[PDB]
Order: sequence, then structure tokens, then C-alpha cells
Amino acid sequence: RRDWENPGVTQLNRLAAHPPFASWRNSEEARTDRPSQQLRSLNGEWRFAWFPAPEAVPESWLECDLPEADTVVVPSNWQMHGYDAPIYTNVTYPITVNPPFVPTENPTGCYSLTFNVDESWLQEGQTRIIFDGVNSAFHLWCNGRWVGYGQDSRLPSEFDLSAFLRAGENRLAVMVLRWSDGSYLEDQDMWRMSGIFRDVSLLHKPTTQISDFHVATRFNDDFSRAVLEAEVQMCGELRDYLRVTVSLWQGETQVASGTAPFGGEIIDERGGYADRVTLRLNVENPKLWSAEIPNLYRAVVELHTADGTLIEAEACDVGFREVRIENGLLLLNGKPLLIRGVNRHEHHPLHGQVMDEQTMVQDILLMKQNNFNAVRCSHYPNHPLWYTLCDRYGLYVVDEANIQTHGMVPMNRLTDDPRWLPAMSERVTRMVQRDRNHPSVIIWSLGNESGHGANHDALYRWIKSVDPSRPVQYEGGGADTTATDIICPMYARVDEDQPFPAVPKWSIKKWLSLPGETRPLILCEYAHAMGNSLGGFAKYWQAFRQYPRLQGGFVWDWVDQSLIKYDENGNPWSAYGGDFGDTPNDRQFCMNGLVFADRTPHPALTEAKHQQQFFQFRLSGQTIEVTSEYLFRHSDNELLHWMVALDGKPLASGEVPLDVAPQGKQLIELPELPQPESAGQLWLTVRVVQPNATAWSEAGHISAWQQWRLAENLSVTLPAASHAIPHLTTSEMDFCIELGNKRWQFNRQSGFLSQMWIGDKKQLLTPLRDQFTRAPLDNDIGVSEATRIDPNAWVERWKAAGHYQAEAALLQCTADTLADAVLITTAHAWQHQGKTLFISRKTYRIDGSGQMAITVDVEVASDTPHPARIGLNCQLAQVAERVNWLGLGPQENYPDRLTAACFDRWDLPLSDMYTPYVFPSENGLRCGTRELNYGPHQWRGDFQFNISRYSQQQLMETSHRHLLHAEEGTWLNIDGFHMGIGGDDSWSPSVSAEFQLSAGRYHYQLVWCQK
Amino acid sequence: RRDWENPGVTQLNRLAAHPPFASWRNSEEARTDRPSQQLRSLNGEWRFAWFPAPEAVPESWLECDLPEADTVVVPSNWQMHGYDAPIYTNVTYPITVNPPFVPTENPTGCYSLTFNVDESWLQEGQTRIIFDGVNSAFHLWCNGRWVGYGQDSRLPSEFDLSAFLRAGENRLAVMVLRWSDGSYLEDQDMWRMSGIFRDVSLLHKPTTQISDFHVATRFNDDFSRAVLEAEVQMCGELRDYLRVTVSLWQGETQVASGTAPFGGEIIDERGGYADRVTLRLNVENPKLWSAEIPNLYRAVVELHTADGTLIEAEACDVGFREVRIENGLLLLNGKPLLIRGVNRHEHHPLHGQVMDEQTMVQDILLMKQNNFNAVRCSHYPNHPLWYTLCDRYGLYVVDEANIQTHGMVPMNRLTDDPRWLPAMSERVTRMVQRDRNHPSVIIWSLGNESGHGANHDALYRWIKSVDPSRPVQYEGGGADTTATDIICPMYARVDEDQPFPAVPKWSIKKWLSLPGETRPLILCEYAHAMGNSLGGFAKYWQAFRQYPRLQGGFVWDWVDQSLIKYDENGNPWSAYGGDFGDTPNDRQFCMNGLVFADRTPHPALTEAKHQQQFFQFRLSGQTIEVTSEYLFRHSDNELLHWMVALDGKPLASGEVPLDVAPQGKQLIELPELPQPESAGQLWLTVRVVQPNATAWSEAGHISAWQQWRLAENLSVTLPAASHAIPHLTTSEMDFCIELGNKRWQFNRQSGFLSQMWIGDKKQLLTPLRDQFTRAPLDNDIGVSEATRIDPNAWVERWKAAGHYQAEAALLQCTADTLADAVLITTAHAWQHQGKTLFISRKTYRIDGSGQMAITVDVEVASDTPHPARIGLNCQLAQVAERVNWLGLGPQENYPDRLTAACFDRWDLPLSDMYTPYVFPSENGLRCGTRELNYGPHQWRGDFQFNISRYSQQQLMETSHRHLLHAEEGTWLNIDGFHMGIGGDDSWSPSVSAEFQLSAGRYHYQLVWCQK
Ligand SMILES: [Mg+2]
Ligand SMILES: [Mg+2]
Ligand SMILES: [Mg+2]
Ligand SMILES: [Mg+2]
Ligand code: NA
Ligand code: NA
Ligand code: NA
Ligand code: NA
Ligand code: NA
Ligand code: NA
Ligand code: NA
Ligand code: NA
Repeated sequence: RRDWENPGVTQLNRLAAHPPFASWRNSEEARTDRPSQQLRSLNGEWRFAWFPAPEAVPESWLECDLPEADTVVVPSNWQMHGYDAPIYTNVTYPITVNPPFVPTENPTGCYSLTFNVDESWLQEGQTRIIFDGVNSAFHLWCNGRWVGYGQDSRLPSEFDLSAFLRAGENRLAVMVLRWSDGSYLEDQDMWRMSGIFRDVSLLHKPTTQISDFHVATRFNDDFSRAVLEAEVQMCGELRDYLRVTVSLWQGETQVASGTAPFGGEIIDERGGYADRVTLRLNVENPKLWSAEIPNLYRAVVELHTADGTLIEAEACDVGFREVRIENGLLLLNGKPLLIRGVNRHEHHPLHGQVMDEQTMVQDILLMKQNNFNAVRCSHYPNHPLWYTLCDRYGLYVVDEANIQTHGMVPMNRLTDDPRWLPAMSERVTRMVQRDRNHPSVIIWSLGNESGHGANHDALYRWIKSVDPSRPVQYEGGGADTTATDIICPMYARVDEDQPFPAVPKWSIKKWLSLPGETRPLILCEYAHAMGNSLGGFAKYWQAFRQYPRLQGGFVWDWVDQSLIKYDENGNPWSAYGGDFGDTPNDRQFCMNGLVFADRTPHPALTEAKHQQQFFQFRLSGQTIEVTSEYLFRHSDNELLHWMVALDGKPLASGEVPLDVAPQGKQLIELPELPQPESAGQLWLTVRVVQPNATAWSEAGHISAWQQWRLAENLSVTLPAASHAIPHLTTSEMDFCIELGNKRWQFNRQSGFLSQMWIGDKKQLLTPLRDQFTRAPLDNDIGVSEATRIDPNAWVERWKAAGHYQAEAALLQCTADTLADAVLITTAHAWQHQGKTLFISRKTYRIDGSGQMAITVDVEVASDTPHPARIGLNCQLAQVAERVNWLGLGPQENYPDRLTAACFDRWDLPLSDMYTPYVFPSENGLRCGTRELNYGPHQWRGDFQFNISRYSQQQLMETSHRHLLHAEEGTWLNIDGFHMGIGGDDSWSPSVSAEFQLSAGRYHYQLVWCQK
Repeated sequence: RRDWENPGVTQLNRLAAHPPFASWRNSEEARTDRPSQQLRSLNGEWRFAWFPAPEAVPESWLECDLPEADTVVVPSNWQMHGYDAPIYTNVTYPITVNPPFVPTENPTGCYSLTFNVDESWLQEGQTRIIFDGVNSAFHLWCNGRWVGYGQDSRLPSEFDLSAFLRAGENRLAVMVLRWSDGSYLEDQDMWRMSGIFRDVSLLHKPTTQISDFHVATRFNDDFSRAVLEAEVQMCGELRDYLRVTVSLWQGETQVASGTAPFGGEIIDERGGYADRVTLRLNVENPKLWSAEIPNLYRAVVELHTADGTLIEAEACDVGFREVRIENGLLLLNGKPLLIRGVNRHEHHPLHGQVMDEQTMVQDILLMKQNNFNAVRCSHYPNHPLWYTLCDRYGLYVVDEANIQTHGMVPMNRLTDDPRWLPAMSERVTRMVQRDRNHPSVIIWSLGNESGHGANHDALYRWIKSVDPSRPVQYEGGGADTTATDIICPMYARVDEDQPFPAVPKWSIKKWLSLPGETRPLILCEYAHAMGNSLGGFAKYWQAFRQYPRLQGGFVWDWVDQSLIKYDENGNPWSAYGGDFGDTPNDRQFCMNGLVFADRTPHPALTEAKHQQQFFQFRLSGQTIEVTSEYLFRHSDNELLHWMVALDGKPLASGEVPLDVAPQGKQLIELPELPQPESAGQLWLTVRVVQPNATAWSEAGHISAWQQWRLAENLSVTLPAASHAIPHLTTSEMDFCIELGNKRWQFNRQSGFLSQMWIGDKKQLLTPLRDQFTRAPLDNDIGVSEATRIDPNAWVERWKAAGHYQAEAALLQCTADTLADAVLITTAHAWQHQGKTLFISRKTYRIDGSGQMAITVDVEVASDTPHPARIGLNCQLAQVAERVNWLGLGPQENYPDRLTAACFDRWDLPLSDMYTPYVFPSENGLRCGTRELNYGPHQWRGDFQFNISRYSQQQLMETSHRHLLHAEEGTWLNIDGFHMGIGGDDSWSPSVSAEFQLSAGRYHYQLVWCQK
């Protein structure tokens, strides 16, 4: 029959979808969410054999274990055990595009298990097997007898095994296909993996059973009264003595209870549902659920007889919350949401797409600790535990149907085809049937990047009909179609229009006010966090705060999709697409996360945390205004610490308790600050600290911060006249300057400081030279490759103009003796094929104090692409343990991503001054720096710098971070000016005009001396 | 696999649905709609073997013909050849209700055909088979090899046979199943038949082919400009030299043309459809399509090369029209429709559910001739030729999906179940894909009586998305749900509310103005035409005309669903449900047609014609005002004939051409009419006559009529005093009156006129007695049965009150002699077990002129159910050929169904005074009669009458019309008063209060004399 090549067959003998069941036979166990004896896990050691096609599977495998088979752990993806390569591709399909057919060579995973069943399970009731996730399709046998078939990798497939099992030993056989017609709806850009990758379980239900239940909560106008409505469905024989009781619990306190026999209200001419009942419980002053305060109740559904004998019980966590769009605003409990969201794929660097509790909790804690309140299930229903954890920890969830057809041409080719409506309907309907009782799910999504087809309109309406409690969104076909309640674009910019034909990405501010438009706007994807990125992140949040109908968005994305590989020595290294031998591939485009695969933060995470802060600050005189952005909670775990420092030297500090109502304001008057005697700039830093630990954070957690410049006292005092006078020694090749045992050598051929000496010790391994380039970031490169060059990309514009190739031509090199100093004057021109790109004019002034004052004035040809940087570089002989600077830090920061960084005195190990981006680039920059200290050296001015053991050349020429080698000495890059990093997306230039180096003429000055 | 018990499997290897194809290889043949050699009919003689189950089918049938098999005509229903019994059932399922399972005893029809295929068909291109209608499911084999599977009895199933066929002799094997999971969606109230009941064909297409095309017509504000947009899709290899030309023709004149290569506009980020193109043709002053003037163009779609070589051509008829709902009104071409509709099942008394052109054309002609402009496809897509004929003759069509689940408890059990959404979607989507190019289709329907479920809402939105040119309607779940653009109730009454729980049927006038309601109301079913019915029909049309938003409805229904059976002598008779040995059955509830199965009209059809007239009339003095109800056409085939008569005697007549604009008025001034010499009532009759023949009518066709009373001259002149004096003779048992040769005998024990003589000739066979009962109409009975009594039904109320058993008790019987007359005075009481139901007081006055004046005064007990009639009856000895009367006629007419009848002198054969309803009842009544003549007898007064060879007793006791026997003499029923017939529905009392005999006291008077 080849059911895996037929979209008319998505399942065979599969049971109906339903909310999580456990079939408790004790009500109290249901109430407390204790493990149920009737729900058994079949996870663990299974038998597995790989085959090139389903035709290669020997008939004997159905009857008994194959000797060639291995013992593997389930759940698992079989690629993670090295049976075949995990394929990765971005836009194009991993297979030949000819629907509904798949390749004849279809990797087949043969799973089997020998397991025990209690006789009590078979003497009464129903025994079913539950596969929470099988990728992408499977056939099931039990004791040699065929049971059924299933598709959709991301939802549970359940089969009745009551007629198949025997008491004692039984054997399952599961034939898993890598490719099916299901694969055409599963084109998410990620590692293409297969197998039994989610839990396998056995569930025993009584013959007379709860088959479905739906929980709704309606509210009065001010949410002081609620009605919990619970619809319960049954299967089996209806009897007059049957009853349903629904009880509601707040912790250990029962708040309400209701009992009724079966028999629903009349709904049409033929009567009503005899096999259903709806219970209604009044709740006075309900404790409302939100991400801020995840108040939960417990609902217990008891199926029983009139005399009080329990048949079975089911239960769920209930969150009293209302989600509605009104007057163009998404409201939760009557209040407008501001979505601090992120997209999160299910990814583990070691276990692939297998999810576990520890990884999930780790993600949620890190998200909430970094001021995220929302998550998008990109792009499929998640492991069932995810929702439980989001209910309890408090996160807003967008639950998304497992439908992506991004490789189709055009994108809507399947989704506009009525012949694919059945298969698509199943992916939407079975998701809703499973997850509808979770309070954390506030929005349904119809899938991702599948264009806009009629099937979307149909399924949009289906959800609106069955579940009016949640808005429906969908981005395909231009982000504002008739299939979405929310304008939900991907990578629409703040101020800049991108007017693509048919599917424009308008400025988000402009999009809101288009003729006739009234809906809220929440970006389903924004701020592409690929490599050194999140440039311009602050621009989004300023817009979100200013515009009521701009209600936030979901960052792309949470975690790098890298996998661990082992070299010749067996050492682990982070691998991306193309490293597993898969071709065609899309290189490092799978790594766009705010955290590394091991959940170590990227520098961008702190920028996200700062901008997503829940308290806003203003300073007027001595008064600090604190405004709460919380909608529900008072600031009952918040203390404001303030500190005033003169150039990093602390002068005054204090702490004030925060007492701010939701949306409220608190004024804090600072005490009289003493005027410092010394020159310099006073800086005020405030931080919000959480004194008490929570479910999601430790005691002392910092949740918010802000800085201001206070009084500045400019230095007017002249330094004391120096006793020593520097001497100029002139040879043919060199201008030399001597001061005691110190020496500065300027090569007259090159026109650069070629060496410095302190006694017999040399300071430089490479001369001090101008630098106008950086090792290209992911955003500089875009989609440009060696075989497919994108001439628009920043790196290619730099390469074509000769920026990386330009040679310094000496125009001038003179030396003059002043009264108290030696003045070296130089001029250079960087040319490429007759074209002067840059001109650098310098003076070097060395006086008796041992200070070298360097003045730099650069010309940049108006018609050359704006340079990545304007600065100097050298390789220092010194290798020191610590780096000490007065400037923005402590973390890496760039001009369009420095809001999170604070001005202060910072001291870090040299290793912290390098960011280990998997794909090496310009990294570790610190801006707004007024003083830098490294070993004996001190640099003073107003500059940007990075400092590491890796040259810009090595970073540029090395593909992976694990292939990098520490060079001799220390490479220093000191920039007068540095270009923004961008990141609005990673496939087109995204650096905003104000962060491009376009002024034409630039000036900076430095002082180099010994500390 | 048992695919016929799986709602997830509705087809295997079935090709996509599409508009009618013929694959012409000649453009002129496509333009002219001539037969195509590439479309071959496989209709004719096939081989057939019946089996009790699919398991009972021998494996040799796949390869070789069975000797036990018979030769049958295809298309056919196998129940019509007597293989098994055609089951009839209304609300209940004919099978055990256990979805998706069907009975193990599942009658299986094995069809096979051996046929020739020419090598040329297989050498190149694609050969497909098309089964237009197979009931209910089937597997297909070709030359022993399995091809595919299909469900949905009412749409074509198509399969590619290109790889299966061989040059020369080929054999098809079709295993048809009576029951499948498809049956759960096919629970229409009709005969349950099966087999290959629509056409079978072979279609040859090239490999590079037109695979789909859609035609839209859009207009400017005043319909003076139009754009025809034609989307053309292809299959096969795309080449740059490929072209599509769409040409539009008005007869033999090409009005527009457009040519383009393949490649549609960009629709998303992935581009557009390379295999599609859209052509736009401008049309100035288009001739518009309507039911009034069915103007058609021909669109020809040519697939060709750039150098001019035709590959293939497809085509369709195009009607330029716009259907939209605006401000609560359904509009066609800017004008509000008034739907004069009827429901039409596909039924033939000899061929069952097999349809032919002759029958279809016969139905359409009769419909249009009786002023119908609309048809509802109750309850499934029709034979493809139906739409062609409606396009060409001009009828508005509601195309309805083959979805009915009336037997489900509750009615929406399947339609609210997402697991049934795939199967339901196919029934909707494949209908739209087939029929979307037909201009006659103006409204889509989601099916019938399937409650309201979320699946309806999903499919409603699907249609709205893919085809915004047509409104969507659906009655289920209360007629006004979110799945309907039109309030479309079944059997909602005009003034009377029926407030059923959950699904009330409001008064249609009330329904429109319910809080928040804005939609149009068109009844999907109304005026149930079961037996002697359509009482109160005029009430609907008065309402339709008065209320803008009441836009008509569809009568239930067109044709009686009786079948032909034969007796011992081979004489045919009409059989209903239960006559074919099927049980449980719903008796004569299959016969609700306006015409008999052979298309002979019921009397009700003339009432429909008159009420649905397109011209309205008013009279003011001498002025006749004629108002056109046409929306588009001038009255360019209409002449007004007027006649003035005095008690049936013509005094003046004339004719005036009608020249009335649509919606316009014409005033016609009648000439000076001379005052008559005689006493009596002048009557004016007008009729609209069509002088010219049309496509749908003959010359002289009468389309409209109306009558008014003019001047009346009351008779004041005393008749010449009669010389003869009647004489009274008294015995103990009789009062006898003598006048020359004439004798009247009144029995003194009974109190009735027992005999009359003229010479030796006796006039009566049964005495003249009061009658208060009628042989019960289908409406009087409702759903009441002998085993299941409905005590609310009129017949049961009458029975329980003793009306049929009432025995006359004599209270008074006297004889008086007047100067010139004999006076007989009588009084009777009708009592049932001590209770007096009626009292009748009479006088009989016989004077010297031979005239017997009868005065009747009746008392009806206020607490007895209102009587069916208040009259007299007798069995006359005479059998005469003709019946002549001055009153309403010529056809049968009742108090609530007499608007179509005209007051004139009528003369018919006796047999025309009996209406042969298949289920015998009171019939043949004529109302408002002032004079009746039969043989030697004349009756004068103001009465209702019927006259036949059948007593009320025989009509009541005889089940079928073919079992009736002419009794001796002639049964005369003369009523002072007669109850209404009702018919708003036929399962509850429907006789309106104004037509019930509730006055308590009644008076009428008759004169009986010799003519
Ligand atoms: Mg399949
Ligand atoms: Mg700041
Ligand atoms: Mg089926
Ligand atoms: Mg009239
Ligand atoms: Na906002
Ligand atoms: Na990605
Ligand atoms: Na606090
Ligand atoms: Na690199
Ligand atoms: Na109307
Ligand atoms: Na019927
Ligand atoms: Na005329
Ligand atoms: Na009868």
C-alpha cells in the first residue's frame, strides 16, 4: 500500500487525540499530580537495526529479534548514534521535490522491545500504547500482528493494544521511515533527524472511561468573579448510576465541587449528547494566572457511580486567565501585554531533538532570569512537559501546528491545495485537542512559512469555532492575511520599509497605520541573533514602549543548533551544517541563538535582558523616577541600589526599597552628594536587586539597571614641567627617540612605529599600523558564498573595493625637535588599482614624562564603501593575565549594541576579552573606553578596543573556533571608530545609517605610556 | 484493509477534481460544443453478479468473467433490476448506527466490461476512466491489476489507466459496495439504492494538458463594463514555447481574446506559479445572464505552441452575472431576487436514481411553465448535464454538498468531530472544483440536516476564500448559524412561531427582525406538498412580496418518489415505502411532489403557478394596473386578455398588448361595459398570454391570471306564481310529497329524505344525511400510525371524539302544509357514548315548481375538535358522463388553496372530478359553487362539493389508489363549510385558525330541483 507516499493516509487505527491522561484510580493521587500506576513508561533499552529502505527489512524481524540489531536507549534520534548523517538545509528541501513521493532509498529504523504486561491490565479495561514523537512515520506490530500506522512527528500517536497483548512477555516492532509524505509538511530549517525521539508509554483505562475533558474560565467585568466550565466526555456503556464530579483546589483547599449524571443540554432536533456532561463551578475572587504571578488551581475530574465508587480520575492545572483582542490590543486579564519573547526549537547538542526535564528547566530559568516572559514553539507542538513547566513557572506560550512547507514553489503550493487540507487539518486539530487546557498557551499558530492558502483560512475558522478563548496567528503570505488575528511579521524593521512584491515587510510603526488596519503587531521572529549580532535591538524596544499596538515580539532564537563532533584525538568540538558530510548544506545558518548549545550565554543575551527590563528609569536633578511595567504584581521582591563614582572610584552608595504598584511610579530623592576635589566625570548607576530567592532566581538576582552622567569637572591643571628631555637620533632607515633606558623606533621606509624598548626588552612583535577592516561578522557576510557571491553584502563590498588588499604608500615622514618633546609627523595613502581609499595623517609627540601622544586624522573616499573600522593595531610582545579598563563593560559591546554595558572600572582575565563564536570573527570589542591597562602599558583617550591572542587575519581565515591557535604575544586593536554590527536579519545589510562610518573625515587621539 | 469502514480513507489513487473536460483537438469543435472523440462513453451492456458480502466474491472474477453473471444496462441501480429490495427510511438509519462500521452483510455489486482500446490512445498521452456516480463505494481493477478506490456517491471518481491498459481487448472489474463509511454522510430521506448509476467514460488527454481552469466575471457599478478573468493550470513539461489563448464568443462572433505564456504573478517569497497563467478579457456592454434572459457566451481555452500548433482545447458556457448580498438583500446584477424555487431529488419511477436528458428537460420545462425560477439540488451534486440545462434554459441553482447525517444523535455528532473533517471537506471541495464555472449556480450549500458542527464553519470559510462570487448557505443547527449567509429554515411558518428548544422555527416575518439579525431569509424547504396539500401557500407569497428581506423559498418538493410495480395481469401501479417488503419503513412519506412520478401535475401545481406569477394586478373602477415583477426583461412576449361575464355568460372581451418595463407599471382602461339585462354577478377575468413560442413554452402559454367581482344585480323579480300544489301523504313510517309525476319520501324513523322518484325512476341508493367527517388527508394524519398513535393529529382527535362513529338520534320530524308548499321540519343529535357532538336542524320546503329548498342549521359542541366538514351526502342512482357547475375551477380547490381557481361556468367529464392521489383521501372538492348540474339534477346555493364513484368510507379504508373500485351510482358531497387542508408541514397540525370550523353555529341552504 505504501502509506508513506500517500497524503490521503496520515494514520491507520490511531485513537482520538485528547489532553494528557494518567487514569488515576485514586482521587487524591490525581489531586496531587502523583505518578499513576496505570501510566507506565516504556523508555529505556530497546533493540535497533538500520536499513537503507523498507524493502530491505527481513520478514523475521516481526516474529523475533534480529541478531544484527544493537541495544540502544529510547527516546533517541538514530543519527545521534551514528547510523546515518543528520542532514541540514535552509530553504530548499532535503529531498527531491516531487509530492507526494519520497526517495526510493528511504533510511528505515527498526525498533523492537520485549516487555512485561500484568494480567490485571488485560482482564479488565483498555491497554493502549502512546508514542509521543516518531519522526517521520511508522508502522506498528505487537506480537507479530500489525496494529497501525502514524504520521506527524510532533504529536502523540496512540493505539489500542488490548486485543494484541498477552500476560507476561510481549514484543513490539516499530518500523520508522525517515521520509514520508508527512515530510512535505515538516520542512523546518534545522537538523533533519529521525526515530523514536519522544517518550513511549502504556496507559490502562477502564472500559467505561473519561475520553475527553475541556476546561474553560469566564470572568465578570473586573475579574472578581469567575465560572469554571468543564465539559466531560465518556466512552463505554452509559448507565443511570454513572456520575461525574469536578472539584477545584487552591493548593490543599477545595474551593468548589459539582456533581452530575451524564446527559448534555439539547443542541438540535435530535436532542443532545447522552455521553457528555458540563459542570459549572462558581469561583469568587479567583487568583489570576499570568507570567508575572503563575497562580494555579487543580481541577480533578472523577468518573464514579452514585454510591461513591470511583471508576477513574483525570486532572489538570488550571490558570484563571482571559486572553482577548480588544480595540486593537492583545489583553491578558484586561491589561495590554508586552511580549518579551523568544523562539525556541527543541535542541540538545548531544541528544539532538530529544528533550529532557533538566534541559527544559534550565532554559526556562535562563529565559526568566533574562527578562523573557514568552516563548514561541517554533515550529511544532512541543514535548508535553514543556507546557506543564510554562504553566508553573509562568511563560506565555504560542503553540504552533507542525506545518512548514518552505521549500515549495510557490510557498503556498500545498496549503492552497484542497487535497492537502485533510493532512493539514490533522496537524492543527490534534494539537488543539491535546493542549487546549494549558493556561500558558495564550495563542494558537497555524504553522510557519507555508505561504497563505485556502486551507489556512479553513483551519483558522475551525479554531475560532472550537476555542474562542485564544487568538489565532499566522505569518505566511505577508503576515497580515485573513488567517491571522495579529500582524506577526518576521524581521520587519523599526523605521525601514522593505517593499518586496506581494509580501512587503513594512516598518512596524508604518504597518500599524496602513489604511483600514486595526490589529495588534507582535513579530513572530525578529533580531536575528547569528554570531556577533543583536545590533539595533534597543531600537525595537523603544518602539514597543512608545506604540500601544506594537506589543513586542519573539527573538530568533534561543539556542545555537550545533552538535558535538570528535576529532582525531577524540576531543569535542561544535559542528554545524556541512560538517557531517551532508551536501547541499547551509553552513553556520543553524546557529542563531542567544545561548550556546551548552546554554552558555552569548554577549547579546545581556543586551536582551537590559532592554526587556520591567522597570523604567528617569533622572531629574537628585530625583530618580522608577516606573513599573508590570501589569499585575506589586514590586514585593525589589530593592534599588544606587552608586555614584568618579571615573570608576566609588564615592557614595545606598539602598532604597522599591514599592511600586503595577504601572505605578516611585520617586527616590538622592541624598546630598559630596563634590569631589579631583577632576573627572561622576556617574550614577542604579540596579534593581531581588533580595529573596524565587522558583526561577537566586537571592541577590539583578533584574534591571541604568546609568547617567552627573557632574563633570574638566581638568585645567597643567602637569609639572618634566626634568628629562627626550633626544632624537636620526639614521637613514630610522627616527629614534631616547629617554633613559626607553626607546621609540620609527622606520623611515614604512613610516610606522616599528619597535619600542624598555632596557633590552622589546615591546612590539608587529609595527603599529592603521586598520580599516575587521574579520567579517556573520551579518557582514550574509548569504554570500564562494560559489554564489552576493555583491550587496558588506564583506563583498569591502573585498571588491580592495579594503583587505590596500597597501600603505608613504607620503611623508618627518622628525622635529621641540623644547620639551620630539615630534614625528607621518602621512600614508591606502590605494588599490590606482584608487586612493584612505589617507591617514599622524603626529607622534614624545616628551620627558615617557608619554607618546598620537594624533590621527583620516580621510575616507566618499565613493568607497564605508569601512568596518578606523583605528590602529599592533602585536604586543607582552602576554599578561589581566585586562583593566575604564569604559563600557564588563561584557563585549559594539556601537549598536552597548546599552547593556556600563561605564566603570573593569578588570578581567585576558580570556574574558575574547568571545568564542563558533564561526570566528571580529569579537570582544569594548566601547567608550577612556583608559586601557595591559601589563606595563597604559592607553588613554576615547576609543574602542579589543585585545586577544588572535589576529584579525587568523579570525578571518579560520572556519571553526576549535582550529584557532593562540599567536605569539597579544594582538591589540584600538579604534577611534567602529561600524555597527547589525542583525535585523542575517541575509541583507542591516547596519543602520547612523552606525555606518560615512563622515568622510575622522579624528581621534591617543596617549601611550608606561603605567 | 477494509477501506469501506474507514473515514480516513475516502479514495485511493483518485485523480484531482476539475470542471467538465472533453479534450478537443479542434478549436471549432470546442467553440460549438460538438462531441469529442477523446471522450468515449462506456455506457451500455455490462456484466453483473450480485453478492451478499465482499468476502463472498470469488478471486476468479478479477481475471475472468463469471458464467453466473447477467448482462445489464449501465448506468443503473441494481435494485431496479430486482436483485435486492430498495430500502426506504426517513429519520432512522437503514443500518445499525455504529460509526464508522457497516453491516457484515453488505450487498456487493460486481460489474465488469470487456472493451477495445486502440493503440493510438496508449502510444501517447493519458487515458483516464471517469465514473460519474457509484453508490456508495467501489474498488477498481483493470486487466486483473488493482487500480484504486473511491467514495462519495454523487461526484465523479477518476483514475489514470495509462499503465494498466493494453492494445486490443481490455477488462474492467468494479466491486461496488452498498454500505461504506461514506454512507454515514449519505443519510438522505429517499430510496437507498446502489450501483453504477451515472455515466462511465474514457478521456484521453495529452501529457502536456490543461488540468484546471476557473472563469470569473467582474463588473463596474452599472454593469456596462466587465472583465472576464480566466485562470488556466497545466500539467506536464513546461516549455517556453507554450501558450494559452482564451477566446470569448457571442454566438459566431468573437468578442475578446487574450494570449499569454505560462507564469503567474509573484504571490509570496518563493515567487509564483510557473504552471499557471491568468488571462483578462475586457467586455463592453456584456449581455447579462439571468433566469429571465439566460444570455450565454462561450469561453474557449486553447493550449498551444507559439508557432500556432494546437495541443488541446477545453471550453465552457459563460453567463455574465454578479451574485452578492448587500444591506441584507440577495442581489443578482444589482437587483433583489425573489426565489420561486423547488427542491428536486433525482428520481425516475422506472430507472430509480438514474437520470436522462429527456426527463431533465421535461422537469425544467414544467418548472418554468409553472413560474419557477430556481432549483435546490436536494441533497447532493447532480448529474453534470443538469447544470448545462439550467445554464441554457435559465434557472437559479443551489448546488449542495453530498453531506446528510440526519440519523445521528445528536444530529451534529459527526459534523462537530474533527476526525470526520477530511471526509466532509472532500464532499464540499470536489463539488466546488467541478461546478464553479456554471453561471446557473448562484449559491453553495454545505449539505442538509447534519446539525451544526465546527466542520461546517471550517468549510464555510473555505468556500468564501476560494469562491467569493457565490453566497454560502446551510440550514443545520437552527437555520441562522455562523455557517450561513442566508437565514434558510425548513418549514418555518409565516405568522406562527414554533419555539423548539435550541433550534426554534420562528415566524419568518419575526425571524428577520430578531435583535442583531440583518441577513436575507430564503426558506430551503417550505409548503410540504404531501397528498392533498399546499393549503396556505398564498400566505407565504403575500409575505414574500410585502417584506424586502423575505426573498422566497424552495417548495418541498418537485416529484413523488413512487416506483412502478406490477400485479397478476401485468398492470402497473405506483408503490411507496413498505410495498417492497422493507421494514422498518416510513410509508407514503416519499411522495411530497407537485407532480406524480410520471410528471403528471397534482392540483397543487396550479396554486403554485398562480402565486408565483410575475405580473401583479389591481383594479380601480375601469382601470387595470399591471405591475411587472421582472428584474431585467421588458414584457416583449405578453398580451393581456380580459373577459367580463355574468354568472358564466360572456358579455364582453378584448385584448391589449403589454408593454411593461421591469418593475414598471401599465394602466389599462377598460371600455364602457353595457349594463346586463339579467340579475346576477358580473365577473372580470384577466390573463397574460404569451403569443410567441419560447425555448420553454408553446405559443398561447398563459403565464398569469386574476379575477374581480364587478357590479352585482340582486334578483328582486318575483317568479310567475306556480299553479301546481304539492300534496302531503302520511303513513306511520313515511312523509310522502307528491307533485304530478314527482315524489319525495321522508323516513319518519330516521328523519332523512330516503328516496325521490320521477315516475318509476328511483333517484337515491343511500338517503341524504348530514356528514361531519372527511376521508383523512395526509396532513390530517401526520406521522400517526396504528402502532404509534399521535394524539395531536387531526385524524386522531376526530377518532377519539367519535366523529367517524357518530350516530344520528332523531329529535323532531314534522310535516306541515302551506298554501302552495309542503314543509318538513327535522332535528338530529349526533352523539358518541352520551356526548352530543353536533345538532342539525333542517327544513325542507317543496313548492309547485318542483324545487326543494333545504335549510340547514348546525350546532357544534365547543369542546369537540373542529369538524372536517359541515355538509350533506347521498349516493345518487344516476351515473352521468359530465359534471357542470358555476363556481371555482376547473381544478380541485379547497378553502386554503383556491386562489388559482376562477369563478366561471365549468364542464368536465366525471373522472376529472376525482383526483387520483396515490394514498386515497378526501379529494376533488370545488368551492364557491352557486350551481351544480349532474344528469337530471340541479343544486343551487353557495356551497363546496365533490362528486365521484367513491364513497368517503372507501377512500378512507383503501390504502392505494389502484385498489379502488367504482361503486354503484354516484357519491355526492355537498358542504356548507369545509375545513382547510394545511401543509406548512405534514407531521404536525398545520391548518391555520381562519380555516378551522370553530364558529360553533353554522347555516347553509340549498335548492334541489330537476333540470
Ligand atoms: Mg501517508
Ligand atoms: Mg543606557
Ligand atoms: Mg473509507
Ligand atoms: Mg384571487
Ligand atoms: Na507597546
Ligand atoms: Na536558522
Ligand atoms: Na520591595
Ligand atoms: Na572566519
Ligand atoms: Na420580498
Ligand atoms: Na419525504
Ligand atoms: Na408584449
Ligand atoms: Na386511505
